[PDB]
Amino acid sequence: KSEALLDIPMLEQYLELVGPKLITDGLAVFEKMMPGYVSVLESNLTAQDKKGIVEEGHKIKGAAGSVGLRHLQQLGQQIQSPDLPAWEDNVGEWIEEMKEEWRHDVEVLKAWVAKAT
Ligand SMILES: [Zn+2]
Repeated sequence: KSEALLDIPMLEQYLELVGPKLITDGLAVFEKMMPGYVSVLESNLTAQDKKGIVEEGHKIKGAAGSVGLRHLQQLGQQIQSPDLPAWEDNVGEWIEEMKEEWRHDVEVLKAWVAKAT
């Protein structure tokens, strides 16, 4: 769903204040960097490197939010929050979930910008 995976209001504002090119430009940079980010999370997880997990989750949180991918930003926030009581149990699922869905979320943003312009 659009309203659920994307930050629609922020996106519509950017279309007006900046235009779609810088969005599609960011998207393209996001898409090429994600593979290495997920890998790093995956590796920090298996090595039981908490600080490492939290560092990469923050990085992805920042990157996703800049392009309006609200849902991925929300996952990165959880991954970077070890004060959450269920962090220990759930961090593995959040990372896997991110792994399986990031490309899909990117395809939804792309369709939206294409329709929105
Ligand atoms: Zn998800």
